Amino acid sequence: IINGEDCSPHSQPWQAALVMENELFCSGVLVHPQWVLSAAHCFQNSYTIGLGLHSLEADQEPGSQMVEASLSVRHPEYNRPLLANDLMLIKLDESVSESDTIRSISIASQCPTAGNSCLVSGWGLLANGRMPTVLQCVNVSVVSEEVCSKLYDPLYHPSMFCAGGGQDQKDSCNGDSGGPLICNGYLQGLVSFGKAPCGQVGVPGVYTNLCKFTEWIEKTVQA
Amino acid sequence: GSSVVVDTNGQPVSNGADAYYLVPVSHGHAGLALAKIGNEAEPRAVVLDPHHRPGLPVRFESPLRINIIKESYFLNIKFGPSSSDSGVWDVIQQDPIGLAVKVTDTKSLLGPFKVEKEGEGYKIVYYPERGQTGLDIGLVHRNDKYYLAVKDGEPCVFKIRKAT
Ligand SMILES: [Cl-]
Repeated sequence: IINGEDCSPHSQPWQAALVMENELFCSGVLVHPQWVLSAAHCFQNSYTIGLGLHSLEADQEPGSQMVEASLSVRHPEYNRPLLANDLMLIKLDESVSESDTIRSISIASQCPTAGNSCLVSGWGLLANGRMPTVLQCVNVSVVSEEVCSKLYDPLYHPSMFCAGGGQDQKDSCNGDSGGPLICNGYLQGLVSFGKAPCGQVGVPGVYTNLCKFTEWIEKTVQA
Repeated sequence: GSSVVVDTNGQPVSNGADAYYLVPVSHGHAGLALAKIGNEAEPRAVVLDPHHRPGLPVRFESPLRINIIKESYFLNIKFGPSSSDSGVWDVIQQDPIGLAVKVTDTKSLLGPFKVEKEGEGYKIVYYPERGQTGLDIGLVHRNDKYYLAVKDGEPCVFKIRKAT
């Protein structure tokens, strides 16, 4: 998270960390007691998922849970076209109990509004290139479909929306993939991709447009 | 796709943030460098120089906001720092090499390369259309130099050493 700040501890209790040999590589979002939503490009044959975290040392985070998962379902149109439909559902090996620091979030059914101020959270790289110690948060503004398409055509697809790109250089960065973009108390997007290096003036990040997938999500979780 | 690209220490190769030496698994004495093809100007072709090691290090870049590289990702490969796009690899039809690896100063959002497991390490594979089939990167010998170039079926196999 470029040019954000430390989140209020446990203010984003749906945040999930995807870790590989105790190092984070992606986030996800608790959407159901047995299901985490993440970016399809974060796919692994099995996962260690951290819930209830602030620092990434679970040993030092009372109420945290490190849970195993092996089943994940990538959206069937993922990467047709390339970079599009970038969502997957991970089923946790066991249901998780909700608590003060672990909670599901609802998904927006309405598409994003240009100018809407929304919140992204994650443990990815900082402006200074280092990894932060605790969960970072930053506010970014949803960009018009016209500005999204001008910048990213021919890779823009309406499974995507853009946000950020201000003078303030606020943006997601590497390790923030799959984490939440929250608008008005709902989950509106997942961190997906952007121009590299991250934070460039006038180049917004791209987020999975979750309002297009509310039926696929409900069906996968219920089947 | 499953499989994560790893370095000689078994750790996942980072997305752009760290630089790595491409070390030939039976030519460890040789390093990546820049050479001319004949048309004077600056040297812009990528060669394996047998006398100068460990060579120019690379970064592997995906536009995905993940901090590791998977074998299924399309990448840019580049010389130099993250902040610069002066040393970005591309494959250019050029007599008498064939399809030569050359440095350029522009970059597509999706680069044309994948890094794929081969033998004891990895090969670089070129996908000019970003479709299902790609062409292995090998060596072509001319003018006393070994140029990186498309050599389908005859890849150059590297291990990936963190410049650390
Ligand atoms: Cl070694």
